[PDB]
Formats: sequence, C-alpha cells, structure tokens
Amino acid sequence: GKGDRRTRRGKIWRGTYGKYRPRKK
Amino acid sequence: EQYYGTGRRKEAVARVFLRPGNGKVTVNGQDFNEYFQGLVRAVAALEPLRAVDALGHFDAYITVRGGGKSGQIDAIKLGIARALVQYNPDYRAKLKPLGFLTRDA
Amino acid sequence: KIRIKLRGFDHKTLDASAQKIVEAARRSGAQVSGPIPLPTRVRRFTVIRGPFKHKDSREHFELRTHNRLVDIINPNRKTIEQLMTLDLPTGVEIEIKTV
Amino acid sequence: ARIAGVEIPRNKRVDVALTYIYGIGKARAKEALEKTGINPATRVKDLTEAEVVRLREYVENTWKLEGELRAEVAANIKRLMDIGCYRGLRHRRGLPVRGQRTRTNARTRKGPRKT
Amino acid sequence: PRSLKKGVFVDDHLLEKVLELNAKGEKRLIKTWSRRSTIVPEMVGHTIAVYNGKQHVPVYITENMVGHKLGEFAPTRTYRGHG
Amino acid sequence: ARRRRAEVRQLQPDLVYGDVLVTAFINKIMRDGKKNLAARIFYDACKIIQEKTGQEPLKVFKQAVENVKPRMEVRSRRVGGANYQVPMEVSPRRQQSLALRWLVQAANQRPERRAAVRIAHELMDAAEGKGGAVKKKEDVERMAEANRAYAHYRW
Amino acid sequence: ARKALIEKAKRTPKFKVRAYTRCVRCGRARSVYRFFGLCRICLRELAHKGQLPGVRKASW
RNA sequence: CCGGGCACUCUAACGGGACUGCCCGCGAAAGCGGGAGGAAGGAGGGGACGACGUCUGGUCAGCAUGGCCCUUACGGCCUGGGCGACACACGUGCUACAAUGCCCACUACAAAGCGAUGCCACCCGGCAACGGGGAGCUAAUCGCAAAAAGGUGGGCCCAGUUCGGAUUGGGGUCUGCAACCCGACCCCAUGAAGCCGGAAUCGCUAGUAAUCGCGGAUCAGCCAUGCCGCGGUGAAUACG
Ligand SMILES: [Zn+2]
Repeated sequence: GKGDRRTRRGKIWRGTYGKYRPRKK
Repeated sequence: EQYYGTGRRKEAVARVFLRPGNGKVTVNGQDFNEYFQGLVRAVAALEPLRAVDALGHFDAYITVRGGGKSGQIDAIKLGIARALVQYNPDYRAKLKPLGFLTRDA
Repeated sequence: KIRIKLRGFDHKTLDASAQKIVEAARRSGAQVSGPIPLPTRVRRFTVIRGPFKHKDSREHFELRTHNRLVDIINPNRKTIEQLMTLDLPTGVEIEIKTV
Repeated sequence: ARIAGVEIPRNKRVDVALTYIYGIGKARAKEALEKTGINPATRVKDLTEAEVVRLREYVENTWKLEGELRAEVAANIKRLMDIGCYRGLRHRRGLPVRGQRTRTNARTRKGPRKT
Repeated sequence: PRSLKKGVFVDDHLLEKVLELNAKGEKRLIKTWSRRSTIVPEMVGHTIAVYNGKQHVPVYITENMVGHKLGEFAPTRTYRGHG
Repeated sequence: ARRRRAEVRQLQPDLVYGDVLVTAFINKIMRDGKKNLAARIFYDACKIIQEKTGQEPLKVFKQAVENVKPRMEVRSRRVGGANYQVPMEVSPRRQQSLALRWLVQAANQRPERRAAVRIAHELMDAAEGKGGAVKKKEDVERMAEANRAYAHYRW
Repeated sequence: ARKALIEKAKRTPKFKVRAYTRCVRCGRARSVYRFFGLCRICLRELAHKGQLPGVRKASW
C-alpha cells in the first residue's frame, strides 16, 4: 500500500512512475 | 423553428437544441445509448417529454460541459423544461405539480 | 504587429483604462483587436491570526495579477505618436512590444 | 508439487500455491509462470510431471531461495552487529530500525504489553 | 546514500595523511572532525579521534566492517537511563 | 425541532418502477456512499425473485414491507417524576422507515455468503411473515399489548 | 539569540542547505513566506495598514 | 489548420434582477400557510466583519518596553554534534486489510498556481531518476502539465490469497565541496504486520459524511501523509 512500492496505491501516494505503475491508459 | 434551452445543476452546463423531427437524439456529436452505456437513469432526462406524451416528435442536439454523469442528465431535463416552456408555454400548469423547472440547490 | 499588455491588479480602473485605450484607438480611425482578457494569476498566502502556538484559525490572503491584451494591426503614424505621450499610469504597468 | 525438497506446495491452484514459499511472491510467481507458459487457471492436481520438474529446475537454480536467503539475512544482521552501527545497535535492543516512534507504537517486535 | 555512479569515501585530507602514514609507519593518533564519510576498506589498526560535540573520543579500526560510516560508532547521545 | 414540524421530504422516484417506497430501501443499503452498488444489489434481488418464485418484485416487495411495519410502539413518558412506558399508534412516516431499517439488519445477520441471496430470501421471508424483521415487529406488538393497561396516560 | 540568528542567517554560504529563510523586521525562524520574506505577524501587521501592495483581504 | 466573421464560449468589468411585494388564508398586529414569477426567493449559499467588557489565560524567545544583569561576555567566531534521542502514556495525520476488490490496455476531465539569475518543448542513450544538447517564453501566448478519480477490454477470485507487504541485500540519478548517526531519489530481492480493531472518545443535518487528482508558499535537499488553495465526483440524514 501507501508505504509499499511494489503496488499501485503507494505509487499514487508517492506520485512516482515505475514498472508496476506505467503511463498507459 | 428552432428552440434553445439551458440546464444547470451540480456544475454541468447543458446546452440543448431541440428541432422538429422524428425523435432522434445526439450527445456531443455521439449518441445517447452509447454515451449512456450501462447506466440506469438515462430515461430521467426523457421523462419531461413522456409527461407531455411527445414520444417521437422531437430531435435534439446536445452539448454539455463539466461534471460527471447525473448532473449532466439532470441538467438535460432542466433544459428540456426550459425549452418546452419556450415552445407552447401552456405547459406550466401541468409542469409545476410534477416538478421539472426546479434547480436543485 | 505591436502587442500592448497591461499588467495590474484592480480590474475596475484597469478595465476602464483599457476600454479608454480602445476608445482612443477607435478615435484614431482604423480597426483594433478587442480587449481579450487574460486570466488572473493568484498568489495566495495563509497566515495565522495569533502570533504564536495556534495551528488552527488560519486566514488566507491573495495576490491578483490581472493582465489585459490589445493588439494593434493598423499602426497609423500619429496613433503611435499619441500613444507614447498620452500614457497615463494609474498604477498599471504597460508593455508596448513590436514583433 | 515437491519443488524445494522439504517445503512442499500442493493442494488446489499451483499459481497461488507457489506464492506460499518464502522467496516467491505474486510478481516473481507470475514471472516464472509466464516463462514456463503454464496457464494459472488450472489447479495443481491436473498437471504433467515434466512441467513440475522444469518448474523445479527453473526456480531452484535461478534466484536466491529459502536456505541461502534465510542464512543471508542471518549474516546480514550479524554484519549489522559487531561494527557498532545504529542498525545493529537497534536490532540488539529488539526495536524497529525504520525510524518509527517508540513513545507510542513499536509493540510488534517489542512484544506484549509490559505495564 | 551515495550511488554507485559516484565513488564512496571521497575525502582528501585524512586520506593524504594516512597514505603519508602507511609508507613510514609508527601508527600514532589522528584527530578528525569530519565523520561525514567511510573509513573501512583500506584502514585497519589505526587510532583516530572523532568529536561527538563535547569530547574527541578514540576509535580503533577492525576488519569485521564492510561498508560502515565513521560517525555511527561514536554517538552524541548521553542517555544513562531514565529511572 | 421546537416549533416547526420538521418539514417533510419526498424522494426522487425510481427509474425502473417509478415508485418511491423502493428509493429509501436503496438508500439505506447504500453503504458509505455507493449508490452504484446499492441500486445494483437491489436490482439483483429483483432478478432473484423471478427464479425463486414467479412473482413481480414490486408486488412481493409491497407484501414484504406491509407486514413488517408495526401498528403500535411503546414510549417512556415522565408523568410526575416517574417514567411510565405507554404504547401508541406509530406514525406511517416512521412505519416504513423503521420497517426497512429492520429489513436491512435482518438481512445482514443471515449466514449466506453473498448479500444478494441474503436480502432476496429475507424479503420473501418478510412477505410470508416469518422473517427476522417481522419477528422484531412481533416483539414490539406483544410488548405494546403487554403494556395495554396504560390507557389513561396517553397523549 | 534573536539578533545573532538574523545576522548569521544572511550568511547564505558554508553549504547553502545549512542556510534558512527569515523574516526581516520581526525575526521569526519558522513559517516565514518565500513570496514575501516576512513572518506571518509581520504580514498581518503590514498588509492591514495598506502598506503592502497588491494584497487584499479575500472574501468569497 | 487557415482566411474570415467574430453572434457567441471565454476573460474581466460593470449594472439590472427577488425582495415575506402580490393575493387568498390565518392572526388586533407582528408573524405564520398557497400559488404566481423567475438563474436565484419568501435571509440563495456563503466570504470578510467580529459592540462595551472577559480570563490580566500567551509571549520582552516574534520586536519594542521599567529595571536588573554578563563584556575578554549571555557578544561574535569557525568545527562537530544535538535539537531527529528512547522502556515509554496521550492525541492528532494517513492508507488499507479485497471481490461494488486487485492489476492491466487506450481513450477522455478540469481548475487553480509558478517561471527568459528560471518554466523548461523536444529528442538522443539508458528500465530509469538523469545527462548531451537545447526551442519558445520577463510570459491566457512558450513552458511546468499527466489531470486524476473514470469507462471499456482482458487477467483473476474470498484464497494472507494478482489483496496486503515490512525489512534486508547490493547497484544506477541528482541537490549541498562536503549527505553517518539525520536529506530526497531510480531499481531489483524478500516481504513483517494488518482478513478487520476494548474502556472510552468526539465530529457533523446538502454538496456536507465520503471521495479524487492538480498546482502553488517555508525548499539548495527533502523529513510534508505538514499546510493553503484548486478543481472531479456527491448519498441518505434532521419523526424527536
Ligand atoms: Zn514577521
């Protein structure tokens, strides 16, 4: 979650882009 | 010949042009049943025409900005009322008891 | 050809002086672009009422930088002679630039 | 099935069953399952033996697993200690190291309520 | 921390002093204020003195340290219990 | 509320039946702000009451809510420094509202896995008159008849 | 340490991240705004006398 | 996209317009019901504003101000820490624990703010933070800038279970000469714990309970889930 980086919720909370959360809708 | 209406509710401005035709309706260049896919209140905007039994006597061009979904459709029926009081304004004594020209605050 | 920008805060006298610049340009004859109003940039500042230990009860200020744009496409000779000596600054910054 | 010797995953849906091993999760499990190509939809009771052996030889020899990873974290904390570091000192007290606050909540490794 | 595109322990003062020391010998005490870096890869048995804000404490170097900084060995906290 | 009678409120009618007695039912099962889940789980129940029996989901719902609304209810009244509980005719505005309130709590106690089959079966249980909500109504109606002797401390 | 602090705060060198923002008339070490460079009390004082340009008591 | 009209949308200005007037009811009146008419009513919703007095509750450690006081100092100086400590009690912020939930593919949605001592188009190389260039902008034009919650399409399914996930291990980016006790990043590998929370506690009656991104100020760096705006979206509820 919001502290984890290998998920999506924490990626939204940290506002970063990565492998699990890329820019493709 | 042409009747313009405006509908505003919950930050969704509906600009409605209804013309005399067969009853066809278009939303922002696209159509009704595809832009309102799988939702349940699509007939809520058609209700002011069902009340006057104007089933297939009015075509409409729809351009709405802002909001989500329900503010858009409530603004649509508000515009239909605002324009159906324009064309044949006798629909006030049968419009006021059912409650259409009521901007919900 | 020439972009004339007005940078101010008070839209009251700002819009009034801009309308009078439009009127003076219409007095000069030829057409001039209408006063396209640029949006206002807001610089907000949240301060505290008390001078100590009060995390709540904030007040908030704002800075409204209003901008107006007029573009002249008909640079008549005395129009540009008039607009350099008839500059009345009511606390508004003016920028007259050619391209 | 009997993949990593002693640790044995089996019983209804091999895909989530492999997540149940220390060292394999959903991401690395989807990695190995997409590499072996077996669809996750079937259970573990309907599977061919060669696929199980290739699963064994793939995950057993590609990454660091159970024995070496547990011994590695043991050597890691032994490396944190005997150097006089804040991390090793903090592990010696048996308190969390990731900057948490002990005035109110560190009971997971602090143990029960000692009133 | 400091990435691997850049190198660890980039300090020119004490390193020049200890390279001048490793060629002659005698291994005496060395004072240091900068505990901002690492000391572990090539220095062993050397006696240093790092400041904890109050007093320069002495520190001897071992082998069991692979990548530990300097200042984590000498804390600045004086707890001595609370009750 | 002191002088004003707390002005009445009529809901927007339903989109599939055009009534309003189902609207508040959707609104109470609407948990934490999810009408998309509320109306769908209500419409799932209207679909279940096609295969469980061949009845209309409106006519079976009227029977589900007619029996559960009570006739009487007791209230604690202070008459001279003493609290005597007196039963009275519960208003129809409170009848349906407390009725659906009993329906949702009766459905949430059912041991079935999905909430759809939980609410659908309890609706026909209320229509037949054996559900937990009509059971709760039957506790109140027997409590009122037990306090029947309070026929001179009325208001 | 209220004059020495504002006097040493002007010394932006010696690793600028060790430098901090400060009020210039009051001297508060925290919550000083980067858009004005003054403490919140200094803003409350000055902008109410109309001495601060462009500001306005927002009301909407 | 362009001539072009620019009516309009827009962006300001600045007026008008709604106010218990109307009439019927009710009441001596006040007030209280009905409709009309509207974009808005019978204060539209709010913003600012906070009578005389109050605890003299707070601070000379925001600054002044009576005094006292140290000056080879309580001044300054530069170094390092520390202020970030823990066996801890408290509140106050945030997510979740899944199946109206989790990933995954394009498409579409604002509105607020900065910036030619900077915002930074755009590439190249890299998975990348970044670098090699650099365009445009003193700036509704250039730029920050993707809005997001969403939808649909697929993968799954109540399984610590694509949910959730500590922490350990090492490497790539950059800010400060210098980042350890104390900054932020990019990445792997593991994933703690939470499948749902005692005595208690208080919030709040229509755009709020929820709910989602986007900016701005203290920033060299970030500790910030701190703050303030800014828009998306909007249920019941109020009989007593
Ligand atoms: Zn100040």
